[PDB]
Amino acid sequence: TWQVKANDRKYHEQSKYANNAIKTYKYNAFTFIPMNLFEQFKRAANLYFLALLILQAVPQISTLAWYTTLVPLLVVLGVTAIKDLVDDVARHKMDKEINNRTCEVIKDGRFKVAKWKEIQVGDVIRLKKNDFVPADILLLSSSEPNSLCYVETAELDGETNLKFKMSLEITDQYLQREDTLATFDGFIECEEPNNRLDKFTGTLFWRNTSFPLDADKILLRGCVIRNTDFCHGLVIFAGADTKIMKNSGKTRFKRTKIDYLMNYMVYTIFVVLILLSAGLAIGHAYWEAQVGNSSWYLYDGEDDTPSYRGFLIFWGYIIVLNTMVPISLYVSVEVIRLGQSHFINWDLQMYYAEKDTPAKARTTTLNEQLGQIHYIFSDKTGTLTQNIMTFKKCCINGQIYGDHRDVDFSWNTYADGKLAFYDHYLIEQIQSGKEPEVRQFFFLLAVCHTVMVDRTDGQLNYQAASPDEGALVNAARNFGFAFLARTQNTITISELGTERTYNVLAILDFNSDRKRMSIIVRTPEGNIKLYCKGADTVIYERLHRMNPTKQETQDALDIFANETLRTLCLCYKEIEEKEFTEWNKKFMAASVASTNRDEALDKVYEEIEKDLILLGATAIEDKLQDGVPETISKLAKADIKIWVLTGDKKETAENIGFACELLTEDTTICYGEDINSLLHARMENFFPPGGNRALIITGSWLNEILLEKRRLEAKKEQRQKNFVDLACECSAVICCRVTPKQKAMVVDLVKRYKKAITLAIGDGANDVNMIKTAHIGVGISGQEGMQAVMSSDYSFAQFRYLQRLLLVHGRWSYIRMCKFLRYFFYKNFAFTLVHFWYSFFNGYSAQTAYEDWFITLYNVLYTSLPVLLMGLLDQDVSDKLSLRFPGLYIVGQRDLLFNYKRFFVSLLHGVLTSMILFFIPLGAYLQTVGQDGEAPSDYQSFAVTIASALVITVNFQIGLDTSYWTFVNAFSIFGSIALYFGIMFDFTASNALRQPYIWLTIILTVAVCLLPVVAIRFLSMTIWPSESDKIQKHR
Amino acid sequence: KTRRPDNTAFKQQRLPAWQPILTAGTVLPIFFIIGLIFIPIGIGIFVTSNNIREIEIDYTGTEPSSPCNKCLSPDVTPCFCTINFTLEKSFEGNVFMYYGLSNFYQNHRRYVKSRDDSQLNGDSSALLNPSKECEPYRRNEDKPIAPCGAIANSMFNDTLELFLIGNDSYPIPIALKKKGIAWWTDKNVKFRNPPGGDNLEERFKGTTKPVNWLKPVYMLDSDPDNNGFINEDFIVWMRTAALPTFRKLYRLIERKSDLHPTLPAGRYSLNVTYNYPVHYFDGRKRMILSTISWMGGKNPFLGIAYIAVGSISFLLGVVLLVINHKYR
Ligand SMILES: CCCCCCCC/C=C\CCCCCCCC(=O)O[C@H](COC(=O)CCCCCCCCCCCCCCC)COP(=O)([O-])O[C@@H]1[C@H](O)[C@H](O)[C@H](O)[C@H](O)[C@H]1O
Ligand SMILES: *[C@@H]1O[C@H](CO)[C@@H](O[C@@H]2O[C@H](CO)[C@@H](O[C@@H]3O[C@H](CO)[C@@H](O)[C@H](O)[C@@H]3O)[C@H](O)[C@H]2NC(C)=O)[C@H](O)[C@H]1NC(C)=O
Ligand SMILES: *[C@@H]1O[C@H](CO)[C@@H](O)[C@H](O)[C@H]1NC(C)=O
Ligand SMILES: *[C@@H]1O[C@H](CO)[C@@H](O)[C@H](O)[C@H]1NC(C)=O
Ligand SMILES: [Mg+2]
Repeated sequence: TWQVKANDRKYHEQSKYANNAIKTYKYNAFTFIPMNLFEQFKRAANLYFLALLILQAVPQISTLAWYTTLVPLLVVLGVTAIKDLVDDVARHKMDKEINNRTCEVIKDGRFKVAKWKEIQVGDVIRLKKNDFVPADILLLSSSEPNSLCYVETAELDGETNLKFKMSLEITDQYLQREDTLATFDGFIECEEPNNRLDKFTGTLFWRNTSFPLDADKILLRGCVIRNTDFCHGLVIFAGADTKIMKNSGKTRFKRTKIDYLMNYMVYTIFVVLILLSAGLAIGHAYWEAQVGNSSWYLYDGEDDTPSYRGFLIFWGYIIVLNTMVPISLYVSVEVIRLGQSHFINWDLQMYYAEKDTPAKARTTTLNEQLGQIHYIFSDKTGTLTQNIMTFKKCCINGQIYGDHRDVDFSWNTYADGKLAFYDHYLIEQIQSGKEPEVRQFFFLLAVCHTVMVDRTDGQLNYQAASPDEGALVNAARNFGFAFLARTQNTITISELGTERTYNVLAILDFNSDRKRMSIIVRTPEGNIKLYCKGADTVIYERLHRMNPTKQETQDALDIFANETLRTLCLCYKEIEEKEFTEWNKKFMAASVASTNRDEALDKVYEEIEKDLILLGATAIEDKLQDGVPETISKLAKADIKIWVLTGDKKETAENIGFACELLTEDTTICYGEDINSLLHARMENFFPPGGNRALIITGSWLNEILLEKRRLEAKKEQRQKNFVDLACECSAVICCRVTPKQKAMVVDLVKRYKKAITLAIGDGANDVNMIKTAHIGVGISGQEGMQAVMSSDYSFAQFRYLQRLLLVHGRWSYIRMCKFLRYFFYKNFAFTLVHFWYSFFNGYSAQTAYEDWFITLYNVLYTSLPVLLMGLLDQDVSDKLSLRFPGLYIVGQRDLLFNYKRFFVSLLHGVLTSMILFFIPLGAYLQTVGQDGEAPSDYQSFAVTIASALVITVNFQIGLDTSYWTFVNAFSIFGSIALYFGIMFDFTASNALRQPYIWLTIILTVAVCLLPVVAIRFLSMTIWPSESDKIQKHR
Repeated sequence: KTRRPDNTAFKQQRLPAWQPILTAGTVLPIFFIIGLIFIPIGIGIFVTSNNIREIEIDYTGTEPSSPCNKCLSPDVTPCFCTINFTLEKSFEGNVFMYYGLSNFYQNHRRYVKSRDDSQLNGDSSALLNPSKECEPYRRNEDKPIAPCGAIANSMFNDTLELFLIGNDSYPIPIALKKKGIAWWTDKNVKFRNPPGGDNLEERFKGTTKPVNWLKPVYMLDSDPDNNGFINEDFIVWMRTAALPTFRKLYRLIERKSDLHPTLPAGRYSLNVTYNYPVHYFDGRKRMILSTISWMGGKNPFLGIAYIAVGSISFLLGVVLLVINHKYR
């Protein structure tokens, strides 16, 4: 059990605790270089290229220069290492900034300035207004009555509203002064550190008495103090034991699914490479036994038994056949990846003009995985919405207002101007004052509330625990009914610039089950008004029979409901003098604890609010981001499932679900109570929710279902598996009241139990854990902290830019990568397997079929540019046609363009191209090509012709592969052949290429390699055209 | 974040381009014009190849009942053979004398690199310092081998003469030129004699001959322009072969001053000085006489190949045409 002793730095130093410094980075100045461990081992290609480098080092078994594989391996390893060094050094700056944050600490007898590192468990601290909470502390005292504190938990959840926090009653009256805090010696035996943010179990031992503790008295690290001059608390969890850091995940290394596919399909090439070399090695042992031992011209001294000669060339044939897995593939993918990323950076249709924030590709390695997304897990507030929540319409008295019929707001100086109200009749009616209901309506909004004033620098800012109330008070303020300030006994409100300080005699509290609030205020004349405001259903239960506007307001509410607006009913009363005096005595008798204080308070609360007079209703709009409902429909057409993971309330989350059209009237909403029975039923025995299509669950219910011995572990995987099956059989899933770790748990659950490619999008620190956990992580820009942005692979500002990232950039990056991989392997299996065929005609001696200079420059100068440009410019359809047809996204979702079948089909194509490129020239020189003093079918001519036919054939194949024939694409394909034939014509090889039989041999080889390929390409599309082909044809 | 991206075609992914679609109006023609070009070329090469007169004599004599088996085991080192052959059709124009070796892997890795091109280029430093490439034949006893390597060592050292057995039965000797049988670049660029001096004897001072060579490289030919590293026979040999079965140019029979055929039809005798042993590795020596053609040499593989590829291209177009029309 945890144990904290205040003002005792040596209590439990007798390891288990943690200092209040944070280590988010992953590397030091020394252990960074061992990053080679991660690079080398995870990608077996790097290990194979390492083996080749060693294998080419020893002169005993060597056929190619090792300088040519060290330089690219350094480039391959260097760039990836450089990328992770910039990523890690950035994490060093954020850790240093947080760790150097300032806080006041109880030194010996006084409060002194200190940094966030110096804080430790059992340390008493003092925090001021707008100061970050440096650790999970226990509130001891505050600058306002009852040791009250308001805190903004914007990193625990994405909400900017204030959270109420109270301290222990005993500590409130004693630890007010600095003197008593310094000598304070409180012992706490609380829970062990965990990731739970809503629950806290513990007790405070002090003054020979034990006081239980709750989460209301505990301020957590990721919070900010607001609306209180200062507060004091003792650190309980520090640094890494804090619930904010237990609600965080490791920065894992993210690599694409295609990256895993190349790994498994490069294993097979290794098997092929070893099997080929072993087979050729065996033949040499047999060949050297019969033909090589009796061949006097092959004598070279140093008698080696045929078995040893076979053993020796096995390593010669690994080196000869090394480009079965070429190092240029991974050098060029880094060029493709970097260029594809910069198109996201450069996009103007993902550039937010007014915030001047373009899209950013912070991770350049995952571009083609954007075309693979199966699921999207999105934050709600700031991601789907704007965090703007304004007053849109109102039904006051009977008539509905805010219909744009016929604002300056200069008639009242308090109007901040935020409100975008358009109707002018309301403003005319307010100034005219021809109807008391209008003045009474906006008065209620500016009095019946819990909002608090700032009055800092002469600005009348409002901070509220309920975003609904904050908007209503702002609306009333804009309409002249400015809530100036409030003390304990009286509330001050300005009416048309006239000061009017009223005295409040009671403030009915607001509860989730209560669904309403009221305030009883005595007017200066003496009249008592019970200004009540609450939910639509509860209010109508308490209506006087005289109310004639009941039906009309109900009709107005239906109009507002259809717009998915938030509505609240407004009411006053006219309680009498003696009646309140009798009740005021009764009300005080109910405030005492007595037995429970809940039944009595509810009883008196019920009787207060009977027979009320309706004023109508309000209409608050929780603004969505532009193009959000269009985005959700567009991505839904692409078969992408969008899940909303929010720290907000269920009611707010469900309201935005309908506003986003994620939920419609067709959907039936399943709740945690409904889910639990369905899951429980399956244990005692696809899910019926396959037809329900909606799922609204709370973070509290996630733990109940997730349940966070061997038989117990069996039920853990079973219950998690069933939930993922149910949640995946639903059109929309909204998880609410979830902590930052619970967000990543849901993303993880889909990853493990569905093997789906997941995207996580959000803003603020609440979403960093799931942005780090998903396959792709997007960070919405706008948070000054920039915590989701700096932990994300990509970061734009508007949610609607998800359309172009996935359907345009992600779709093309998948097409442009699979096209790149299939050709690049093709061009290198055709290249290198000519050596395999020549082994049957040179004693299996590992003699290369090309000149040494051709082998080095093949993937550098002759087949390099065309495939890189095709990997950076190839579009099957335009961007407009990409968004107009989201169904083209299913191409990558189903993994169609890169497979074992697609990969092996490029093995056969390379195998057959090498076969033709060697055996047509072989037949042409088995029959004595162009015999004369200038062409005796030498070896150089054999090498030059196959290389000449190889360069043309592969460079034509990329031309047939390219669909977006830009000029730079045309120049590269033709320039590669022109460059090749320009190098070997004085800027041996020239002699062969001046003779008709040599050129007619190349033409025959090139056609026999390409001309069949046109047949399958044309035959396949005609019989089985692709969706891109149909759009291209109909373009 | 930062300012607006600049509006350019490349960065905005809107570069002008063409979207070529493999339509039946584009692939079907190229599948038919190819078949209409490959057939006439296939016929043109095939007919020209079959219009080339050529005779190939296998004088290794491994199989008994041949008048050269005595030289398989030459108890006396100078061994000679006489093979009589008849040319039915008179050869016309220039006639080339090639010798052919079978199952002689001149492309072997241990054999191809066994040379010092720097020495063959005529480098004084490499003249007396053979490279490790020609390791087994760098030096004989104390001083280095001038043509070092398995290549120069195993040079073809047979001698071939042809006589016309006329009506009188008296063998008329036949002129055979040994110049101009190698690449121009090989004679003048790739191969050169060491610099300095006037006589080849002093230039190759302190350099042993190859062990298998009967005589040194000083006087490979009487003409100083054909002796040393620039010898035509030696140069032709060093130009290794791509495949085990190959033939190398030996002598040229230029056009006769008279209008009569260069090698008139009749009885011919091949007088060969059997020197090169090939029967250990089951290799076959041959002598080839062939006549020049305005399209190079003889190659029925290619001519037949275009007929097959050209015909298949024509047929593939028809098949593609039928598939298209059914799926139109
Ligand atoms: C006229 C038109 C055409 C002009 C054309 C102009 C020229 C082309 C210009 C640009 C296109 C990209 C060219 C680079 C292609 C990859 C190079 C490569 O892999 O070479 C490798 C070796 O060469 C090198 O050392 C170069 C490495 C550094 C490359 C720097 C990249 C810069 C990219 C700039 C892009 C700008 C792009 C800008 C775009 C706007 C090839 O190795 P391997 O696979 O053939 O064989 C390996 C290994 O290498 C050893 O050989 C060993 O034998 C081992 O066993 C074997 O497995
Ligand atoms: C033509 O070339 C052949 C090579 O195929 C020559 O045969 C080779 O001759 C050398 C020496 O003349 C032999 O080397 C050594 O000779 C000594 C005798 O001095 C012998 O006892 C050793 O055992 C060793 O072989 C070599 O073995 C031999 N090779 C073969 C395959 O016979 C031939 O001499 C050349 N003839 C002419 C006329 O140029
Ligand atoms: C070949 O010719 C020579 C002389 O010309 C002669 O001695 C020999 O008998 C002939 N052999 C055959 C088989 O004709
Ligand atoms: C063959 O050539 C040799 C060498 O010059 C010569 O001695 C002989 O007379 C020629 N004729 C034969 C062997 O019939
Ligand atoms: Mg948010």
